[PDB]
Amino acid sequence: RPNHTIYINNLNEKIKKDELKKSLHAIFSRFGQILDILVKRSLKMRGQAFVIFKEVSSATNALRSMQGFPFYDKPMRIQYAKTDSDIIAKMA
RNA sequence: GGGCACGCACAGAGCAAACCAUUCGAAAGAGUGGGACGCAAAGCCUCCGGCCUAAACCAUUGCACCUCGGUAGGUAGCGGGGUUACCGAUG
Ligand SMILES: Nc1nc2c(ncn2[C@@H]2O[C@@H]3COP(=O)(O)O[C@H]4[C@@H](O)[C@H](n5cnc6c(N)ncnc65)O[C@@H]4COP(=O)(O)O[C@H]3[C@H]2O)c(=O)[nH]1
Ligand SMILES: [Mg+2]
Repeated sequence: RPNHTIYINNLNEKIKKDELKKSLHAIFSRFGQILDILVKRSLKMRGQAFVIFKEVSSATNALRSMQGFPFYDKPMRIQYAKTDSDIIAKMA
């Protein structure tokens, strides 16, 4: 089920938080405007990220194009987030 | 680690449609060389089904109008099955 937020994993856990945020942005921006990028590095949130897109269409094109895309020597696995981000919920 | 499955990849490799040249073949087809349409077994095997050939050999003087003898050879890149094998996001 499509969503404003794409959930990304199989990411490289050795990339610092800010750098990962930046690059994630820098190549997910082409698909539309990015509300936020929530990244981290704790134990269960390790190696993974949420890119929050302003409208859904942008998240679908993103997932479609860069599924399996190898990123910092690892192939990104992209699904839709199961839940709306607090940002998006908060707008409504 | 092995062995079973799986193909959305990832990371190394492989094969080769059409066309042309050439060889084998009655033919359909096959080999070799060039060459890439695609292929997760498009590696290998006719056991089953399909489709293609049908010259020579044997049977057959037979009244059809849906087609219909044996025999033989093909297609594994038409399936099913059998058998060998790489990768790992996975039951
Ligand atoms: N090593 C491996 N990789 C696999 C396998 N199955 C799937 N994959 C991966 O999924 C890709 C696509 O599989 P496919 O069955 O749809 O298309 C395959 C298939 O159609 C074909 N192909 C490539 N190598 C092949 C081969 N050796 N045998 C048969 N088909 C092959 O081209 C695609 C393979 O490209 P690929 O190597 O970049 O990517 C595979 C590969 O990364 C597999 O059984 N082994
Ligand atoms: Mg060749």
